Amino acid sequence: LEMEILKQKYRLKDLTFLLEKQHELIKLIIQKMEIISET
Amino acid sequence: AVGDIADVQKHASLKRIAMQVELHTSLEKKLPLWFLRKVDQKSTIVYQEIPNADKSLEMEILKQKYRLKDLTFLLEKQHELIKLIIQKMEIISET
Amino acid sequence: AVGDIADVQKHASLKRIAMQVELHTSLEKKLPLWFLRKVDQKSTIVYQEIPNADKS
Amino acid sequence: KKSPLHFAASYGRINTCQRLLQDISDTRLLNEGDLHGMTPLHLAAKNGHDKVVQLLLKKGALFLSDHNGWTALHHASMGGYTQTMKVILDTNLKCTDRLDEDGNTALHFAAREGHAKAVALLLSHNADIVLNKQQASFLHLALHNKRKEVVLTIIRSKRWDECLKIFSHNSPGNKCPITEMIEYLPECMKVLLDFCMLHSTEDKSCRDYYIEYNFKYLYEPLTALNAMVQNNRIELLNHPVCKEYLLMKWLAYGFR
Repeated sequence: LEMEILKQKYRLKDLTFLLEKQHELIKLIIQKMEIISET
Repeated sequence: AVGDIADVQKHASLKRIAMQVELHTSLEKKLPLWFLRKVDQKSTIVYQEIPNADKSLEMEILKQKYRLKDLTFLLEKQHELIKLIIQKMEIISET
Repeated sequence: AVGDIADVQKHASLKRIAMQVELHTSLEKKLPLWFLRKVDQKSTIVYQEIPNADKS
Repeated sequence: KKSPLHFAASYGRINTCQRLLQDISDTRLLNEGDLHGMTPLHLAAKNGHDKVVQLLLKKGALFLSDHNGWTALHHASMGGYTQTMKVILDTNLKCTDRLDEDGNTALHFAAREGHAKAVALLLSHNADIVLNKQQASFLHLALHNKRKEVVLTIIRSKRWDECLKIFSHNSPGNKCPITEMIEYLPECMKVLLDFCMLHSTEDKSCRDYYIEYNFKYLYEPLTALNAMVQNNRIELLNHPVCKEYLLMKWLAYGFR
């Protein structure tokens, strides 16, 4: 029943592949954002 | 008898190998340094051992955990960063 | 025999220490209060025990 | 009008806040609220805005108001913010502790969700320790949420090791629930007690005691140790430095 856990783990790496790209993408939000006003 | 013998065999291998290493360390220290290399090849030509069944699999989990803390280091900064989205946002119109 | 003895030794330590604590609590209650501290140092000068293998 | 200010200084839109708020109204509505009643001063603290809550305290005022009585600094001690909780508190130490509706104070919330630093700075500014309601102390409410980190930062420094306050019936205090409901916390508390005063060999080390309750009260006497056995935790009990010795010497008369 160790496998059960080995089943969870791959999923969680899929989750960080699906989170890091979001992080990238959000900095990419600010790099094209129109902050004026107000700074 | 059964309880303790079972307990020794549960992690038997270490008891044995710790026997040989202990013996060689307490032999190494007494014998004079000049009688070292030789004897020592520091290499060897190559031309019922130890059981698979004993294992530790808690570590597997200890491997997962660090990763998940890395994930919250990689999520909290995002949260910070998003409030920092709104603090420079141009909401007009419309409020 | 083996099944139950194995079962007792599986968490043996508690059975024992619970023996000594039980005994001291049921000794503490009967003996008169004035015969307390002394005897009690509330400190001690310092000048085959319990197994690692059992775990949760 | 005027509604936006509530929003803007909730999320901390600093320039819109400053240019809208300086008119000057004389802050009749500054000092306004809508259900659930709340003030900008609070909404700044809820979502963490040191900048705006500072500016708003430069203009100042009201400096407190409360619809479910929480005040702002509770909303600060809600999450683990710090700079806010620094400057807000530093403006006045008189307008800092409020016990209602059902008794709580900044320390009590701050030892829930909140991180440890908040608490470290509250002790660094002599926040109330003693006030108790309901029945159970902030430390109680901390451990019943099973938080390691705070109840580890508190014990090193400073103003109590493990404080007094107790009774009844629920929930019994105070160490024995430590041992029932977060084990190994003693371990750290424990090793902090003893000496090994002299270092390596030929050393005689004293062992002070927290354990004794100490009464009289003839109170489930020996008590805490017993509450270790029941229940259950034992890889504190086995801990060498203390318990083993206690029971050993105790076993001297016990022997007799």
